[PDB]
Amino acid sequence: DTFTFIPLHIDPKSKAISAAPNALGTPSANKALETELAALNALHRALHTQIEGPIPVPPPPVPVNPKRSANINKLRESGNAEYRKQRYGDAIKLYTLGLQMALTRPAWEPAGLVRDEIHQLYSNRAQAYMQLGQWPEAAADAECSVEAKRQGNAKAWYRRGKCLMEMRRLQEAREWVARGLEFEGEEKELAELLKEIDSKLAAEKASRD
Amino acid sequence: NLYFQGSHLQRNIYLSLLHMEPEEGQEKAPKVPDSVIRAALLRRAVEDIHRIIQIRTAKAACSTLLQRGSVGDDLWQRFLRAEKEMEDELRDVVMEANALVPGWGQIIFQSANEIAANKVLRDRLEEIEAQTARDKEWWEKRRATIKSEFMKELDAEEAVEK
Repeated sequence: DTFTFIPLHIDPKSKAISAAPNALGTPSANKALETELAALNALHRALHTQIEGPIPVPPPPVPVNPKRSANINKLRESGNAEYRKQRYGDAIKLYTLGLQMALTRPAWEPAGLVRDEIHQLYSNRAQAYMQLGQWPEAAADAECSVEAKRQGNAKAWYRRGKCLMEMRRLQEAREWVARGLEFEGEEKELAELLKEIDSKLAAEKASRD
Repeated sequence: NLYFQGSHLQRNIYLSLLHMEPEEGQEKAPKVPDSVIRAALLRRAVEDIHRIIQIRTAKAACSTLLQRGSVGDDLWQRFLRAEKEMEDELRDVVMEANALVPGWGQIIFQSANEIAANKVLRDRLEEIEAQTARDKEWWEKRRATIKSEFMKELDAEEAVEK
C-alpha cells in the first residue's frame, strides 16, 4: 500500500512477534528488525505488568505515584546511616540497591525524576567509594552524577576532580574542574580544588626543567 | 513511504501488524490482539520523537545555511519540508491513538518522549560505566610507582657513593 510490508508471525499465549525467514533481504535490515521486535515485545510485557490502572495505556507522566520514590528515599537514608557509622561497604550495597530501583522505573514515567534520584545516589556512592580509597569507581559514579545533573551539582564535579588528581590524571582534573565552574553550583570549593590542581601542575614540572 | 530519515521501520511494523497476511496456506488472519497494536503504535511514536527532535536539532545546528547562498537556502527549505512531513506523521499517530483508545492521542507522545529520554540517559550512563574497568587497570599499572603511605615515616636507605 503506502508502506513497506513485513511478514510477521504471532505466538498465541506468548503474545510475541516473530520475524519471517529473511523478511527484508539484508542482514543489517533484518538485525535491526529483530532488535526492534525485541523492544516491541518487551514493551508489551511492560504494559501488561506495570499498568496498575484499568485502562491499558500509560497514564500521563506528570502525576506520578510516589511509592517508588519513597522506597528509594528509605534505602538512601539507610545508606547514609550506614555511612555515618563509618562502615562504608554496606552503605555502598544500599546505595547500589537505590540506584537499581531508581533505574528500573517505568520508561514512560518522568525521566527527569530518574535523573534527580540517580544523581544524588551516584554522588553519595561515589563519596563512599573514595572513603575506601577505591578511586576509579568513585570517579565513575561521580561522572554518572554529573551526567544526570550537570548544573547545581558542584559536589559531583569536585568529587570526580579529586578522584582524578588522586590517580595522577592532573590535566584531565584541571580541565574537568575548569569546565565544572562554568556550570554554576557553589563555586569556592571547586575554586580551592582548582587552585590546588594548577599549583600542583606548576610545581610538578617546574622540577622537570 | 519516502521519508527524510529512511524508511520508517516502526510505522511499517505497525501497518504490517494491521494488515497481517496468511501465516500458512490456511488464509486465516492470525488474530493479533489490540494490546500488541497499541504497543507497536507507541514504538512508532518513540521513533517519531527521535526523528522530529533530530530535524529541529538540525535547524539550530544548520542555521548559517541561510547565509550561504541559494544552495544553503535550498537545503534549509529541505529541512522545513522535512519538519512539516514529520508533523503530519505525528498527527496521524495522534488520531490513530485516539481511534485505539479515545483521548490517548493527547498523552501518547508525552509517554513516548519520556521513553526516548530514558533510553538516551541509559546509553550515556552505560558508556561511563563501561570505561571504569580499564580505568581501574590503568590506575593499577600507574600506582605501582607511588610510595606506600602506611608508616611512610621510615624511608629507604639513601644511596651514599663510597
